[PDB]
Amino acid sequence: TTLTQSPATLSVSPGETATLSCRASQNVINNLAWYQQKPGQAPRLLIYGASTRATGIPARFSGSGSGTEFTLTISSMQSEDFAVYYCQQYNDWPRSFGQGTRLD
Amino acid sequence: TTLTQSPATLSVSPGETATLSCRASQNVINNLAWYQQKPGQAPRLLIYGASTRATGIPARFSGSGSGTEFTLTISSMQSEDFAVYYCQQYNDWPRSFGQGTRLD
Amino acid sequence: GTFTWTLSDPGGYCLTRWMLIEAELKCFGNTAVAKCNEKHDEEFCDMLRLFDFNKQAIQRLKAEAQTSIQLINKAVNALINDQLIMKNHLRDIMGIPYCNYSKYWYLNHTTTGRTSLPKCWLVSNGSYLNETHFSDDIEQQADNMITEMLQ
Amino acid sequence: GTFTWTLSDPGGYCLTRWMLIEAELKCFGNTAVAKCNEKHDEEFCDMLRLFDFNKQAIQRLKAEAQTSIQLINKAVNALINDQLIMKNHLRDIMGIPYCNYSKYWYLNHTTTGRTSLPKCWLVSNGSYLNETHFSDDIEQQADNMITEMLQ
Amino acid sequence: GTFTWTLSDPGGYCLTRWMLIEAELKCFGNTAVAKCNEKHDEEFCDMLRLFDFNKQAIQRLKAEAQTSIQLINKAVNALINDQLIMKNHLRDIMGIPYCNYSKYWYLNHTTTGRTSLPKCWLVSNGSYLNETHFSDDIEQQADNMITEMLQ
Amino acid sequence: TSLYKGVYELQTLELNMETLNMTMPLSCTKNNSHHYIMVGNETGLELTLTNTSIINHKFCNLSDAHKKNLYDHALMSIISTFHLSIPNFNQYEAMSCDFNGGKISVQYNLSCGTVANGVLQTFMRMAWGGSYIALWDCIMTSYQYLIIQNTTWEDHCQFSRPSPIGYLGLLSQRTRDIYISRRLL
Amino acid sequence: LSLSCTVDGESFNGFFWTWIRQPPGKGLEWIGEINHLASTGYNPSLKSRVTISVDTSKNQFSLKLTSVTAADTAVYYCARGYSYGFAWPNYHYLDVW
Amino acid sequence: EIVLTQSPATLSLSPGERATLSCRASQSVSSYLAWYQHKPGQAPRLLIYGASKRATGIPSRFSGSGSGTDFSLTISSLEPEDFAVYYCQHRSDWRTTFGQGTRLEI
Amino acid sequence: VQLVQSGAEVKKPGASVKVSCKASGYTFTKYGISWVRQAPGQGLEWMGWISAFNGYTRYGQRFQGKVTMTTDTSTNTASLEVRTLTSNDTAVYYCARQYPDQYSSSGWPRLFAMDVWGQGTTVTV
Ligand SMILES: *[C@@H]1O[C@H](CO)[C@@H](O[C@@H]2O[C@H](CO)[C@@H](O[C@@H]3O[C@H](CO[C@H]4O[C@H](CO)[C@@H](O)[C@H](O)[C@@H]4O)[C@@H](O)[C@H](O[C@H]4O[C@H](CO)[C@@H](O)[C@H](O)[C@@H]4O[C@H]4O[C@H](CO)[C@@H](O)[C@H](O)[C@@H]4O)[C@@H]3O)[C@H](O)[C@H]2NC(C)=O)[C@H](O)[C@H]1NC(C)=O
Ligand SMILES: *[C@@H]1O[C@H](CO)[C@@H](O[C@@H]2O[C@H](CO)[C@@H](O[C@@H]3O[C@H](CO[C@H]4O[C@H](CO)[C@@H](O)[C@H](O)[C@@H]4O)[C@@H](O)[C@H](O[C@H]4O[C@H](CO)[C@@H](O)[C@H](O)[C@@H]4O[C@H]4O[C@H](CO)[C@@H](O)[C@H](O)[C@@H]4O)[C@@H]3O)[C@H](O)[C@H]2NC(C)=O)[C@H](O)[C@H]1NC(C)=O
Ligand SMILES: *[C@@H]1O[C@H](CO)[C@@H](O[C@@H]2O[C@H](CO)[C@@H](O[C@@H]3O[C@H](CO[C@H]4O[C@H](CO)[C@@H](O)[C@H](O)[C@@H]4O)[C@@H](O)[C@H](O[C@H]4O[C@H](CO)[C@@H](O)[C@H](O)[C@@H]4O[C@H]4O[C@H](CO)[C@@H](O)[C@H](O)[C@@H]4O)[C@@H]3O)[C@H](O)[C@H]2NC(C)=O)[C@H](O)[C@H]1NC(C)=O
Ligand SMILES: *[C@@H]1O[C@H](CO)[C@@H](O[C@@H]2O[C@H](CO)[C@@H](O[C@@H]3O[C@H](CO[C@H]4O[C@H](CO)[C@@H](O)[C@H](O)[C@@H]4O)[C@@H](O)[C@H](O[C@H]4O[C@H](CO)[C@@H](O)[C@H](O)[C@@H]4O[C@H]4O[C@H](CO)[C@@H](O)[C@H](O)[C@@H]4O)[C@@H]3O)[C@H](O)[C@H]2NC(C)=O)[C@H](O)[C@H]1NC(C)=O
Ligand SMILES: *[C@@H]1O[C@H](CO[C@@H]2O[C@@H](C)[C@@H](O)[C@@H](O)[C@@H]2O)[C@@H](O[C@@H]2O[C@H](CO)[C@@H](O[C@@H]3O[C@H](CO[C@H]4O[C@H](CO)[C@@H](O)[C@H](O)[C@@H]4O)[C@@H](O)[C@H](O[C@H]4O[C@H](CO)[C@@H](O)[C@H](O)[C@@H]4O)[C@@H]3O)[C@H](O)[C@H]2NC(C)=O)[C@H](O)[C@H]1NC(C)=O
Ligand SMILES: *[C@@H]1O[C@H](CO[C@@H]2O[C@@H](C)[C@@H](O)[C@@H](O)[C@@H]2O)[C@@H](O[C@@H]2O[C@H](CO)[C@@H](O[C@@H]3O[C@H](CO)[C@@H](O)[C@H](O)[C@@H]3O)[C@H](O)[C@H]2NC(C)=O)[C@H](O)[C@H]1NC(C)=O
Ligand SMILES: *[C@@H]1O[C@H](CO[C@@H]2O[C@@H](C)[C@@H](O)[C@@H](O)[C@@H]2O)[C@@H](O[C@@H]2O[C@H](CO)[C@@H](O[C@@H]3O[C@H](CO)[C@@H](O)[C@H](O)[C@@H]3O)[C@H](O)[C@H]2NC(C)=O)[C@H](O)[C@H]1NC(C)=O
Ligand SMILES: *[C@@H]1O[C@H](CO[C@@H]2O[C@@H](C)[C@@H](O)[C@@H](O)[C@@H]2O)[C@@H](O[C@@H]2O[C@H](CO)[C@@H](O[C@@H]3O[C@H](CO)[C@@H](O)[C@H](O)[C@@H]3O)[C@H](O)[C@H]2NC(C)=O)[C@H](O)[C@H]1NC(C)=O
Ligand SMILES: *[C@@H]1O[C@H](CO)[C@@H](O[C@@H]2O[C@H](CO)[C@@H](O[C@@H]3O[C@H](CO)[C@@H](O)[C@H](O)[C@@H]3O)[C@H](O)[C@H]2NC(C)=O)[C@H](O)[C@H]1NC(C)=O
Ligand SMILES: *[C@@H]1O[C@H](CO)[C@@H](O[C@@H]2O[C@H](CO)[C@@H](O[C@@H]3O[C@H](CO)[C@@H](O)[C@H](O)[C@@H]3O)[C@H](O)[C@H]2NC(C)=O)[C@H](O)[C@H]1NC(C)=O
Ligand SMILES: *[C@@H]1O[C@H](CO)[C@@H](O[C@@H]2O[C@H](CO)[C@@H](O)[C@H](O)[C@H]2NC(C)=O)[C@H](O)[C@H]1NC(C)=O
Ligand SMILES: *[C@@H]1O[C@H](CO)[C@@H](O[C@@H]2O[C@H](CO)[C@@H](O)[C@H](O)[C@H]2NC(C)=O)[C@H](O)[C@H]1NC(C)=O
Repeated sequence: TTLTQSPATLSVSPGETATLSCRASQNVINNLAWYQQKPGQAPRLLIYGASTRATGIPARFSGSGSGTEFTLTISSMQSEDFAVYYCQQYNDWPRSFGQGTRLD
Repeated sequence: TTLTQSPATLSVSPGETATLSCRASQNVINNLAWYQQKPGQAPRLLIYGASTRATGIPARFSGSGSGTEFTLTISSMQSEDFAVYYCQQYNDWPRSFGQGTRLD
Repeated sequence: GTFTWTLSDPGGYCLTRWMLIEAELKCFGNTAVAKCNEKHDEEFCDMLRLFDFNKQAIQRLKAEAQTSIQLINKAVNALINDQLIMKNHLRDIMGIPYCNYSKYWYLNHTTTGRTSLPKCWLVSNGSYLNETHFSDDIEQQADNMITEMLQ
Repeated sequence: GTFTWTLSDPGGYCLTRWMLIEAELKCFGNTAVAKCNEKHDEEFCDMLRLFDFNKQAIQRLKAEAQTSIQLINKAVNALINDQLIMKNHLRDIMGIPYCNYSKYWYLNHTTTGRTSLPKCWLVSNGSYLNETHFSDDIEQQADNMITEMLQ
Repeated sequence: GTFTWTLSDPGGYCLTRWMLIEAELKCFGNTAVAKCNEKHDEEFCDMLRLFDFNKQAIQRLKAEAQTSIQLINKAVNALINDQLIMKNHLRDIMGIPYCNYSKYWYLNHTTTGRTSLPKCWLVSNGSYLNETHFSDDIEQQADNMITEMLQ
Repeated sequence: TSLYKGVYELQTLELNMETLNMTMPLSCTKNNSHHYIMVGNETGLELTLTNTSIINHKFCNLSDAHKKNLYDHALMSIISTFHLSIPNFNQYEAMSCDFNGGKISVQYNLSCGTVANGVLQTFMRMAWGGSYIALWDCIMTSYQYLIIQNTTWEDHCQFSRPSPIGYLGLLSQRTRDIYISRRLL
Repeated sequence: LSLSCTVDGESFNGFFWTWIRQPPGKGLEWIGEINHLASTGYNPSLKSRVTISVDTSKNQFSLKLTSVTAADTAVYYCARGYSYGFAWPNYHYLDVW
Repeated sequence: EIVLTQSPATLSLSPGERATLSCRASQSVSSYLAWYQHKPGQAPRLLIYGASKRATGIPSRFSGSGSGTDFSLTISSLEPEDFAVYYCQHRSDWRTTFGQGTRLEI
Repeated sequence: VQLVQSGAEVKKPGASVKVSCKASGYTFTKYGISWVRQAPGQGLEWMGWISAFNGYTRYGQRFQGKVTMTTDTSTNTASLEVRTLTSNDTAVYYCARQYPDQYSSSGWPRLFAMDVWGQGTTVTV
């Protein structure tokens, strides 16, 4: 399965929320993962499952959706939140990553 | 049920194997007994069940078969193995013995 | 035969806000859900199996034309016990309070938070029996889980 | 499916003089009746359920034209286990002693008065088996019940 | 309707070399066998009852034209639980590993020789699952074996 | 040879369903097209999915076949169990039969929510284990005809081992999804 | 017009026994086809006045054509052919003549 | 229903040359066409079945190709015994259809 | 808990690259290792997953034969070997820890994602 991200870029000023979308080719029941990658850094797991936060992740990030359609919402987007966000499905093999969208 | 022993006489020298056959009128599932009687002595239980030896019985005597047809084999016939061998079914009442066989 | 469906997911089962009316999410622990796999005469267990099967069928299988009568007819006996609803039908016939599988009651431990396996509310005159007329039953329930608290 | 009928009433079951031939009333304690609600292969439990259903239907329902085959057709599966009589029929076919649900045997404690769950008597050659041909079963039942009462 | 067939024989059951492919005689103890008479959701117990019924039918009865479909049609529900294979069919439909009735796995004690009740080997994509993908189930079985050994 | 908890060893066994003959039919799959259900070490039924049909007439001589008791009773029972288990069967014209001389030959026309869907459901419930290759459910396949004929026993199936699960499964759901054709049955 | 054709050997079950007509100055055409059962296919042009019969006991198949017309004189061939329908590449070949 | 038409009709080709014979159906076929050779005053013999395979004893100079609508038979070299009529057939289901045929002459 | 990928190195095209990631702070045999390749300026790309329990490997569609994975439980190490290099093979390789997917008869599948990642190892040809 191949999944794509709709915005592909986001020039958003700090202070307000940010919304990211992820569309899957086939059905992926709550088996999604959202990662963030800082410039020149290894990616880290932000959201595992559809709407479950990883340990040590601030409550600003929140996942939602199911089936084919998934969304990620950041309430108070700050300076440290400027990274590249990746959408991955792990419902079946091989594991597929999204094209990624840049939040600048 | 009536069971017969076809050979009824095995004139075999010591050293080689001997085979005795028992045939029953009706179905007797693994419920047959082979007895050995020395000249003038009381019979003793050699084999109970289809292929199970009694306690203290040397492994020379081996039982096999089921249903209607059963066989008793002696591998290394020794000097004390010369006796009269009897076949008795106990699957149903009344208990019936065979005509016997004289193994010399 | 008997039912073979096993409840999904520590070890308890949680009913979402959609499975209840005028209520929020409600979780039941492992010690109560585990009784659903051996008891042949628990009404709540059968209904909870029905809800779990519906959720899984929605999640995994595709939806089209909504003609899923074949699916439910195929696996009706793997989820519930028909003799339970038959017993309820006979009890209704004999003029005795019965159960139409709508309302359930359970016991809460105020401090610990552990609960018992819900039992369904009986009905008479097309109205629910009131707590006094089965109060003894409730007492028994408490005693039972008190014994379960002993070990 | 599985039977869901619960025996009537401390906690034991008493068979009246009408349910027995050439015998008076006989009562069985709760420790033996409780087995009838969990086991699936006991002749006496199914027969007790049948007798209780007959008594309750007589008491709580009217009678007319003797056309009660409808009720027993509806409620046959909620009282008895069909595969049990199927097993009895199979054992009859294979030339093995079986049970036609007529005679039962149980163990009595002379002083305490506690009894085991009755096991139905075996028939071979269309005649009742003598006690000597199932004595080991009696000893096993006695051992199991002494183990139960020990704890 | 629950099954009623009881396995023949201290207290365990032995699979002969004919019932197994590429294997010799195998034997399971009383503890493992006793679980087959209480639980309604074991595939190995159902197949073991089928094999026992086949052996007893061959020994006790005669043979003629090998058209014995009537015998199995009469006694299909006294040996197995149809809802078990129904549940396996549902799991197969939903794209989930199911219980192909061919292969089984079990845990052997290195020195004592005690053996757990075999569980069927899951298959997916027409290929057997590999133990790196159900190691948690094996650990759970080992934990249950240790707990049983404690008592 | 990993050791679990330092004291337990993992061992496996495989069951020989082929010794279950003479009491139960055994079903197994040869390849994508051919499937078999065998009775005894003598007889069996071969089920094939084909684009080529063998019966052109829209007849089914069931009453006449019953009148002349020439067919094998076991195979007729198996085909009756298969036919009765078809869910929501209403196109009687889509099934053709031939029973002349004692043989049995059934042809199902598969040319959703149609007769082909239910026929495929019943088929892969019968030949459960190797029929998944030709896959709510809404089953659709490229094949046009399903042919059931009788055959002698042979070492046919090499894709899946014989197993009585499919027949024992369709035995339970026999008269469960049949439509009513008459007021009085 | 009555014609018969018996098989030399091999097996009679599982094949299609067709009849082919070659008029003088015209091409080959297929007029009928039967299998080891009673199933039969006919050419619509002359379907009205054509019958094909099969006898499995002696492994023979025969063709009968009524209302013979002087324009129907031709060369008649009885052919055995096989049809494959288990995989996608599907082939029907008139095996022997 | 379906009709097979052969584009070549009468081909006067010299010996030892390549002979292409293409025939096409009205719509997509279900069974791939079968090619036969018919000698003058003799029973026809099978040449190609499945549009790509060869019958037993067929010389390697005969090849087949095609998919969907067009099907072509190719002859590597011409011989005096290779001058005959060529047909392509389709069966579908219980309805065998031939072609008008094409002839080869020196 | 972290993973170390032994720095980075570069080599001429046509050679072989051997990238090692060492796990610590947890039981190695309970978790498998997944490998992710990120080309310079491009997004992440999955390569394969090897279970440390017994060595079972799931490979990518286009990486079979070209790329191999090995494990060593004695020293808690996972190794990735690439035999053929090309101008487009320059990238950054990440070693990630992933729990194997779990299945059971009485239960439902439990699938897992990549929990922790090591620092990337860059390879340029
Ligand atoms: C098992 O057995 C029990 C025992 O009886 C049984 O409980 C009974 O369930 C029924 C079904 O819900 C209950 O009937 C409901 O009663 C409420 C309350 O009615 C009071 O208030 C109204 C004024 O609103 C008075 O007229 C009335 O006399 C009562 O005083 C009703 O409000 C319900 O009707 C609404 O819901 C229906 C659901 O579809 C609608 O169809 C209906 O039109 C009403 O909706 C309207 O109002 C809504 C809110 O304003 C609005 O959103 C809608 O758009 C619409 O305008 C309903 O009649 C009955 O009270 C229960 N009995 C007891 C003693 O509690 C179980 O149902 C039974 N279970 C099963 C599975 O069999
Ligand atoms: C499960 O399997 C067991 C074992 O096979 C089976 O047990 C058998 O049950 C039957 C039940 O009918 C028993 O048959 C009874 O036997 C008694 C004893 O007979 C003696 O006395 C008579 C003289 O009366 C002698 O001729 C005989 O030789 C014996 O010495 C009979 O008396 C019974 O008949 C009477 O009762 C019937 C009830 O309907 C009457 O129809 C019949 O006419 C007889 O009536 C007489 O007595 C009445 C008072 O009871 C009186 O009013 C009448 O006027 C008349 O005088 C009956 O035949 C049989 O012995 C049992 N076998 C053994 C070995 O014990 C179970 O029945 C079976 N369970 C099932 C199938 O559910
Ligand atoms: C549960 O799910 C599993 C897997 O999903 C499934 O198990 C599979 O069953 C099939 C059917 O039994 C197995 O297929 C067999 O494979 C063996 C070995 O495969 C290779 O064998 C040789 C190398 O040894 C290669 O040349 C060959 O191409 C294969 O790659 C085959 O040997 C088997 O064929 C023999 O047995 C068949 C059945 O008896 C015969 O029909 C066939 O002609 C072969 O017999 C010939 O050889 C014999 C000796 O080998 C000889 O004795 C005979 O006389 C004859 O000459 C067969 O194809 C498959 O491996 C299993 N596993 C997998 C992963 O697919 C179960 O079936 C399923 N459970 C149920 C109930 O369905
Ligand atoms: C799943 O598995 C099944 C069975 O394993 C399989 O079906 C089989 O398909 C093959 C096609 O690949 C069939 O093979 C053909 O069978 C016909 C029928 O004749 C006999 O068929 C059976 C099997 O022998 C006999 O029991 C029966 O009584 C018939 O006698 C043959 O006529 C075919 O032979 C011709 O073609 C071959 C090449 O394809 C040549 O090698 C052969 O010599 C024949 O060609 C020549 O024949 C004449 C000489 O005799 C000559 O004059 C001609 O000019 C011509 O050139 C061929 O063997 C096989 O029968 C099918 N089996 C069954 C049971 O139906 C499925 O295909 C498979 N499914 C999948 C998806 O793979
Ligand atoms: C689940 O997956 C397990 C691992 O996954 C496999 O990994 C590799 C090995 C590939 O096979 C890959 O395709 C698999 O996904 C799997 O366990 C492994 O299974 C293989 C196959 O049987 C075993 O390989 C055999 O090894 C022995 C020698 O074992 C020693 O060496 C190996 C390294 O090769 C060590 O890992 C072991 O611990 C031992 O120290 C070989 O003798 C054998 O045959 C070879 O030799 C013969 C004769 O010379 C040649 O003809 C052959 O071609 C071979 O060269 C195998 O190669 C492997 O040992 C085993 N590992 C473990 C840890 O168990 C497991 O079987 C899978 N379960 C399934 C599929 O149900
Ligand atoms: C069981 O039998 C009847 C049935 O009860 C009635 O029907 C049910 C379906 C429900 O709707 C009940 O809520 C409903 O009451 C019982 O008789 C009923 O008693 C009540 C007493 O409160 C009657 O209500 C009164 O009606 C009068 C006249 O309309 C008013 O003036 C009063 O203010 C009050 O509302 C009710 O009418 C009556 N039912 C009928 C059909 O007349 C009965 O009591 C109950 N048995 C027991 C033991 O409780
Ligand atoms: C699910 O299964 C399919 C097919 O599985 C096949 O059939 C089963 C009954 C088992 O016997 C499997 O072992 C068998 O593969 C998988 O698709 C197939 O995957 C294999 C590799 O796993 C492919 O084989 C490759 O073939 C190419 C040449 O084309 C070689 O270069 C490779 O080295 C390799 O051998 C095979 O082509 C592919 N397709 C088919 C029709 O078999 C599928 O990957 C698997 N998983 C999923 C998620 O679908
Ligand atoms: C059985 O036969 C069908 C065709 O049967 C025909 O179509 C039906 C809809 C009915 O109208 C029948 O009466 C009629 O005779 C086969 O369908 C065929 O499938 C193949 C493979 O999918 C198609 O091949 C095409 O190949 C090209 C090139 O690769 C692709 O682009 C196409 O997408 C397609 O795959 C072929 O067109 C199709 N024929 C049709 C639709 O008429 C079916 O496969 C066959 N089954 C078997 C097992 O042989
Ligand atoms: C149908 O199933 C029966 C079993 O119910 C199979 O019969 C069995 O066949 C095997 C192999 O021929 C027999 O094994 C033999 O055992 C004797 C000892 O009794 C041994 O000396 C031989 O060397 C051989 O190993 C087995 O006895 C026999 N069982 C019975 C009860 O007859 C039969 O093979 C199956 N048929 C098919 C077609 O699969
Ligand atoms: C299997 O089922 C298919 C689908 O029903 C059958 O094909 C259908 O066959 C009938 C004839 O029996 C065709 O009807 C004819 O249609 C033509 C053109 O409209 C008309 O001129 C004729 O008078 C006749 O009514 C029908 O069109 C055809 N449908 C399709 C989709 O092909 C097929 O015959 C069945 N197979 C067997 C062996 O019976
Ligand atoms: C049993 O009672 C406890 C409270 O004693 C319930 O737990 C509360 O649940 C609500 C809703 O989720 C929360 O807002 C409260 O914070 C919880 N209280 C505590 C102390 O945790 C529990 O839900 C009850 N059991 C059931 C089955 O309803
Ligand atoms: C299908 O069954 C029929 C009916 O039994 C078989 O036809 C008979 O087969 C026997 C056994 O060879 C012969 O003795 C009879 O003469 C046959 N009767 C007729 C009318 O043909 C038929 O052979 C079976 N099909 C297959 C493929 O074996």
